[PDB]
Amino acid sequence: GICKSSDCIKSAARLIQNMDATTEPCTDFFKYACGGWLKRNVIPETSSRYGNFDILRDELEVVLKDVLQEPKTEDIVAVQKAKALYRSCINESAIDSRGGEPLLKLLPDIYGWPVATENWEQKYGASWTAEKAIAQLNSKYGKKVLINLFVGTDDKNSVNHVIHIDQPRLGLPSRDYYECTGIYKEACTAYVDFMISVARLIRQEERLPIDENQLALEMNKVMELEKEIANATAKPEDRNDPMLLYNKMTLAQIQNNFSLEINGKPFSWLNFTNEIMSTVNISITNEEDVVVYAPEYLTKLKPILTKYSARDLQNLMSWRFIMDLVSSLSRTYKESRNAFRKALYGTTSETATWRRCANYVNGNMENAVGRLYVEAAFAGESKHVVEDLIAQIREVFIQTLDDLTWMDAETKKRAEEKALAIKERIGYPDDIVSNDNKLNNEYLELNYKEDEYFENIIQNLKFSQSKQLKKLREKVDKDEWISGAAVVNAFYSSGRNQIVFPAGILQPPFFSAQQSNSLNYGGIGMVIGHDITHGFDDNGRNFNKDGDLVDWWTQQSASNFKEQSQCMVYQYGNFSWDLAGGQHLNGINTLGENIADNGGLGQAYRAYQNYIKKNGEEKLLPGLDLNHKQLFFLNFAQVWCGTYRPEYAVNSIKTDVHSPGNFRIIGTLQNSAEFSEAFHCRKNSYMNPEKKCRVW
Ligand SMILES: *[C@@H]1O[C@H](CO)[C@@H](O)[C@H](O)[C@H]1NC(C)=O
Ligand SMILES: *[C@@H]1O[C@H](CO)[C@@H](O)[C@H](O)[C@H]1NC(C)=O
Ligand SMILES: *[C@@H]1O[C@H](CO)[C@@H](O)[C@H](O)[C@H]1NC(C)=O
Ligand SMILES: *[C@@H]1O[C@H](CO)[C@@H](O)[C@H](O)[C@H]1NC(C)=O
Ligand SMILES: [Zn+2]
Repeated sequence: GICKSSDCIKSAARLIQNMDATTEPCTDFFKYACGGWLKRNVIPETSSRYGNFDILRDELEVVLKDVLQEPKTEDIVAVQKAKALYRSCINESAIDSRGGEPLLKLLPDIYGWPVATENWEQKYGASWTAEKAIAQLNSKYGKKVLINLFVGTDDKNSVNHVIHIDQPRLGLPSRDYYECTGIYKEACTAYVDFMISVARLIRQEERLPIDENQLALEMNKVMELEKEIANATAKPEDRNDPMLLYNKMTLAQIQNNFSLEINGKPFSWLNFTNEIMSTVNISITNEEDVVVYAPEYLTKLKPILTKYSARDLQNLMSWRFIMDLVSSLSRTYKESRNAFRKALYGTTSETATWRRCANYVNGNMENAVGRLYVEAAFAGESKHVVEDLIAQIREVFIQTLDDLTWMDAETKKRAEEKALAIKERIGYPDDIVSNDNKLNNEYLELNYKEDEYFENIIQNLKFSQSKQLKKLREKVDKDEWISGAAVVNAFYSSGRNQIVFPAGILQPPFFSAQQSNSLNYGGIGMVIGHDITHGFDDNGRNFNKDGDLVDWWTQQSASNFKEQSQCMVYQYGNFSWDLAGGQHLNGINTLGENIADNGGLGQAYRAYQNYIKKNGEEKLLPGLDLNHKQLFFLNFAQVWCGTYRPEYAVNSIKTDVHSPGNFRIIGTLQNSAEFSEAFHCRKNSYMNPEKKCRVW
């Protein structure tokens, strides 16, 4: 009774290639499950990390290349535009011939880049106001600097949009980098050298004198300014409670409580907001309600901005925008970027042009590219079977509530209601394939010229920002997907109470109608459980069945949750990551993903046990002396096999919201008695500790 099919042999081969039977399962299951993987697969020169997910993403890019690179006679206007955008992106002849000219033509429209301008004060200094300069980058280009103003869903009224004020993103990956001492020194030095190189190239291209000493002074001052801004931002552990982050008030209250003097001019919040919303023909009064996510940042900004001139501020602001544009310019400009990416990520090589270009088109025309991808790569039978697996795991979560004693009967009822109201999205929205008209209308305003890639990306920035700002007075679309189809990932939205499984993740090793159901439950089954469990993690539990930020917990059940979850903060906090020079994981930053992993694997195992109880044991795999209980856990581990560069691991441990793959496997399996039963693990072996954490 061993499976004899081609598919079982190829499944068995894959499992055997990746594992290492010269390790004990109960000593380190990562090594046992992924030892073979780690010996075989090296981290590509273009990758900062590598694993099952990255390999599937590289393979997805090849499908996108193959469906984008050839015209077809029967292509609708949406597909033609996507293919025209791709062709403009890969034509490096046309891009190299234009040098930096497209950036030079644009710079006046953002009030210039002083370091790269002769007589900046005379040209722009007079007419310059923080309000107009920040609004312009925001409204026209989608770039948020100093003050992050955006139109988003109201946390407390999930059917409406509201204007948010938040701290902005930094030029370096996180605030920690702006210490610029020790492991960060390389990054900060490369960041300034990147600024100077682009400044030198713009000056050389406009035939201005290059004073090397002057470039250094100015760009070292941009870094000094951004050091203060970063130091003013709230830490991720102070932004992880959505109730304390929500602070609704009026533009009037804002004008009083968060006063700023910028360039010696009192900042007008009303002038700032109207500068942005006036681009979509919407007026704003002092009565306008606004969510402030970063009160303490705005307060710390006041003393900082007193010490800096318009010239100092625009040198930072314009640079933050130029950073995002370099990859759309000539070979020469991309050289300066590659050096900084090496210093930061440890990558020695630039990603293949056609890979970067496929990903750009997918990111900007997700429905058009999704349509092409699913026709090319996606079965159709997959949608039905996965919809069934989601049904089973959703019911397993609901049934599991009865076993959860630390929750009272009323909190159990509220949880079941949320679980029943979770909106599932599988593969792709049918309308991208079946409704040509709706898809065309989505991209109607977009008109791409094939010899103008830079004009094409600038048009894309205006299009996206326009669409987002003009939602302020509209209601949230309930039919909208939080992911395109050509994506190797899965998501939960607390605001929509929605789980998405794009076509990209519904392939081996996660899922196949052909592969064993033990592998399906251990792969996509655990991924389904994970994303359902996100609705009930330290963040998601604060939102109710309609995505409204409202406490549906008793004080006792809430205390109990914190108690249970605290176990997992300490468990993962005690993990020492050797690729990060033995630094400990941040148990608080990773808690959400850690709750989801532990919860998700348990839900998936129970669903598989129920599947067995009904449909009975299935045929073993040839060449593997393993039962199907063991294959479930083995596929789980192999789904998360991967490795990281020591360069982008000693840094990323402090900010990462996911645990590394090895601790995702070790952490969850340590907390599973079912794992230790399937591999008969001796009590107090590394993988079978006596203390086991659990929430869901
Ligand atoms: C690329 O651009 C060049 C220069 O503008 C143009 O002559 C050529 O037709 C384009 N080639 C392709 C393959 O699109
Ligand atoms: C950082 O901000 C705090 C107050 O928010 C201040 O005490 C400190 O001087 C700031 N600057 C640096 C370099 O830490
Ligand atoms: C904001 O103030 C500037 C002058 O500083 C003015 O030219 C502009 O029209 C104002 N914009 C709005 C939207 O009030
Ligand atoms: C490690 O676990 C111990 C015992 O549970 C706990 O006291 C400690 O806080 C944990 N360490 C970290 C860094 O989280
Ligand atoms: Zn997750």
